[PDB]
Amino acid sequence: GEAPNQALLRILKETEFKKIKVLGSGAFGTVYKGLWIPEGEKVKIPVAIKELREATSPKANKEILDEAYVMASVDNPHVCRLLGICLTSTVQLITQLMPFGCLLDYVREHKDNIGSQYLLNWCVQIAKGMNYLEDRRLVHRDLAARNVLVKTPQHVKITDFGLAKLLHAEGGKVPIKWMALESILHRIYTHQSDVWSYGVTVWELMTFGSKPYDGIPASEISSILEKGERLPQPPICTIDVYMIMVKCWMIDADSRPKFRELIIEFSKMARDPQRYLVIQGDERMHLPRALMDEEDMDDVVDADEYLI
Ligand SMILES: COc1c(Cl)cccc1Nc1c(-c2ccncc2OC[C@H]2CCCO2)[nH]c2c1C(=O)NCC2
Repeated sequence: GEAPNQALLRILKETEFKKIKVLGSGAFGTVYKGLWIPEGEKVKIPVAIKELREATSPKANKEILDEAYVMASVDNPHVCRLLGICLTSTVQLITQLMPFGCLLDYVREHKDNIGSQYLLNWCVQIAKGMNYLEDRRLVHRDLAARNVLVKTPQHVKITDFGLAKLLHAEGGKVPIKWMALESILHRIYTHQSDVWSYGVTVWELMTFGSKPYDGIPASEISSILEKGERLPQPPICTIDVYMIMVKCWMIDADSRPKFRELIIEFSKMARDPQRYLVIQGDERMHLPRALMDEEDMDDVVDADEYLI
């Protein structure tokens, strides 16, 4: 007698969109910037539109609808809410547009203009998202800076439920460098496996978007982590913060911190952020309508403020 999933799935009309351009084309698929105008509502919601790069395969539609099923359930301010789907030739997914791209891109673009209060706030907001997924018996299995988006520089959410599953998966092509040891060796996945991923995600941000193990082919990694080696201490990181990362990369998964705790410990550090991250001119830096300004600005509503 498992709980019944009562989530409403919404079906949207191609007539109600306007694919302004392509935001990004990658291995994940193709994401288009769009504007969704629901008919009679007199509101204009900016959206992103996900669609695998292959034309209408029966296999492609299977996997999109599994990503749709997962995101249809989740409601959290640090997890992408699926607004609905459009049933065209290929199935298209539709969420709120996250205008400042993925976080990995953002930190690389703003290496010289990001303070500690942003970095620490991000670590919190991610840990908050991941904790919400833990509360919904749901393991993400692909957490990384690339799969975190930026609604504003002050607000991030978690994306890509491609590999996500509920409650041991038999495996295919996976990102080794963000995976726990037991996930590489025995292909066992769990909430604490995502903590390892979360640890590497933090290292990603604190190194202003370095590639983990830059130039080390992925077959080797299992051999390195078995030999007790882990990622280095970033230069801006105190032992305090680096100690938290190292605790995510423990052999024993019980010994890893829980998202619950990570939320608290980072929340604490965000109150006095210069005690934990030492950055050159940390005090000076501040980030962003003075940019945004698109065509017809009247009757525009952020998705966050619409269905609810
Ligand atoms: C939540 O699932 C989506 C759904 Cl249902 C619909 C559209 C997009 C996504 N999600 C993603 C975005 C994205 C989201 C919202 N706005 C914009 C965006 O794309 C921005 C570009 C910058 C480079 C990289 O994407 N981006 C990536 C994804 C993704 O799923 N995987 C990795 C990349």
